[PDB]
Amino acid sequence: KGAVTKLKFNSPIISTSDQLISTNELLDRLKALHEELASLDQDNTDLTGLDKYRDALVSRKLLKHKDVGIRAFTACCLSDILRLYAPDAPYTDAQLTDIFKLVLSQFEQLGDQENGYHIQQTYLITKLLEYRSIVLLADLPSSNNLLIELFHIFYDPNKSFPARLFNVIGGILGEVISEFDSVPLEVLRLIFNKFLTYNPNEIPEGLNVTSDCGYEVSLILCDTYSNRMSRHLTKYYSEIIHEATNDDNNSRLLTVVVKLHKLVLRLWETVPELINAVIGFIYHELSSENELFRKEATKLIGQILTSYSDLNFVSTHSDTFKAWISKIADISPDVRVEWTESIPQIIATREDISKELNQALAKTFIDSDPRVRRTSVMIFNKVPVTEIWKNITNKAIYTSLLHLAREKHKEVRELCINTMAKFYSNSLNEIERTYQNKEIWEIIDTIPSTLYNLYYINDLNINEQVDSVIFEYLLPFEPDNDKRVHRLLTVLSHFDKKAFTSFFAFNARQIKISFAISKYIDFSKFLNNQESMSSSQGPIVMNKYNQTLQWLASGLSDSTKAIDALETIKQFNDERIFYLLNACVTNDIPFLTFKNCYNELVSKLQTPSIMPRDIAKVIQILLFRASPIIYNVSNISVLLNLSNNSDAKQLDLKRRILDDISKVNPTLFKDQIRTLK
Amino acid sequence: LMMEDAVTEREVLVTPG
Repeated sequence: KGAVTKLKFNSPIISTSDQLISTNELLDRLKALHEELASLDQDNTDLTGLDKYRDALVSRKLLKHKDVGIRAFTACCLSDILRLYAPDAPYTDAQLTDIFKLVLSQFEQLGDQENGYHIQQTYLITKLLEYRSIVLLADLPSSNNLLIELFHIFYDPNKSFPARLFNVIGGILGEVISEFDSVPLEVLRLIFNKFLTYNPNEIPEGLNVTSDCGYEVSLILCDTYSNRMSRHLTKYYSEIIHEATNDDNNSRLLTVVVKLHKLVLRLWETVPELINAVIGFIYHELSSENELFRKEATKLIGQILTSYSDLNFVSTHSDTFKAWISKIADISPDVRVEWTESIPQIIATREDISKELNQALAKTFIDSDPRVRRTSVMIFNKVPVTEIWKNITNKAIYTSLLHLAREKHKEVRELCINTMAKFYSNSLNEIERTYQNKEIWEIIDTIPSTLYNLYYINDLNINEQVDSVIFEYLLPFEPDNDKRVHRLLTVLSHFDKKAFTSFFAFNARQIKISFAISKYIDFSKFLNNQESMSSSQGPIVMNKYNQTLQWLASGLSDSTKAIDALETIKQFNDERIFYLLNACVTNDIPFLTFKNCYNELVSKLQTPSIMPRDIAKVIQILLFRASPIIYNVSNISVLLNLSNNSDAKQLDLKRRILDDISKVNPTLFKDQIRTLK
Repeated sequence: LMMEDAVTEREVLVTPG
């Protein structure tokens, strides 16, 4: 009651019919009153000689007064009233509501354009926080309605709050909510959806100085007030799920859970702590009755592991990560596939595990559904070869890969082959050997031997495929004379006898196919001009050409594309092509020029009964059996002894090779030693 | 099931005529 400081303002504030106050006198009076109350000290202040204005500033004539200045100074005064009288809480709840609806007005005007009193409204929000008089809002009968309104205001798109106040706002909403045990769902929608809607790094641009109020706010509420927001977050998930499950719209439920899941994933990237608040439901969802909710749940965790995060998932919630690697044994395949589809991105983005994976993929490469097996090998394609050698190590993975190459199922087998061959070449041009990694290398080295044992099954499509594959990746046509042979030996290094006999057999057919494409052009040139319409051999040469073109088509899967392609070439009867063709099969061609004859020949055939794209894919695989790639000017290189002594695993090949090249045809063999002589 | 090699080391990639 008696203090060292005291209130010095004593001018009337209420305008009556008796004594009236013009607007501008009132504005300056309230300006003074406001300015004075700010400087007071809550403790060493009179407080008694102040009830005069305590009662005055609540007259509905000032609250809902027109001039914005008056309302704004009326507020700033009332802000200090509470502050000073607190904790006694001078006003009744009804007044307090009428007051707190006015403060919601001033906040509303704070994001708008300047009314000339933005400062007065900046004072208001900041002080209501500092002296925490704000939380008086939560002991009212309408607090829920108010709480909603308060939120809708700052989370309103149509308002432009400056970036200075974001800290303050977050504080305001932060305190006021800590006072609630059960927060209305409408609010929580507002807060959380702001993670879904505003994604940063979405548009690439100059500065991204854009920024957003509501976003930065929900960060503040979930980081700082994690402890109290985490209680509420759990209510959101359950309520939302509860709302959509019981929705008449039966198919809503899936759509919202797929949305809830996306909400979670943003949070792990920003405030991973909060995941705890719902990591439960996910665990129960993985074991849900409904395979779709299990599928979606799987997908989710799958994404999580790939995400940058200050925290680490498997550590924090190992409870569930073990349930996740438990889904490689689910009943529903649609679930098993969704698991495997995510692996390639995980491995690329983390090395955390290589144990639960190397335990799991060994079960995935041998599942009963062929869909997953395709998803597994697609790893060896999708993720780079380096990462593979690093992360996956388990023996059983590399064995089961090569094993599917002899599988009945087609779509697997094909992808399997093209995969395990494009792997082998990368696995030599990149990864080097050591005292330890040479452990699994024995398997990577026996790939080319595997591929050759496929000829023995005697299919056309496969024999066409292995043909197309080997010359693509294993034995390329590039880039030099020497490194072809260097790698060619390393290919033959780990061969069994079948691999050799078939390796030698394929090459023994190269000379018998050459004698057939050569005597094809010599028989296909018979329609160049009128030799024998029915003269010299007309009735017997047309039936030796026509019955010889089948001999080369009998080994092609679609022979009804093979005898089709080369009679439209007698229809073209274009000599340029005949020369490039004849030049590839004629044996003993410098390996370099063969490449040039061969490359122009395939590019020329693209875009002139049915499509010539077919003729390009038929000739290409047929040429692989006709022309000399391996038996050529490489002999000169295997001739030059790379090594004087040592490399008994290289010279027994040099023999093995040269030992055969002289036998299949010494038309080419015995001549290079007369030049060397 | 897995497929079986169905030729001999003698007649592999053979072509008559």
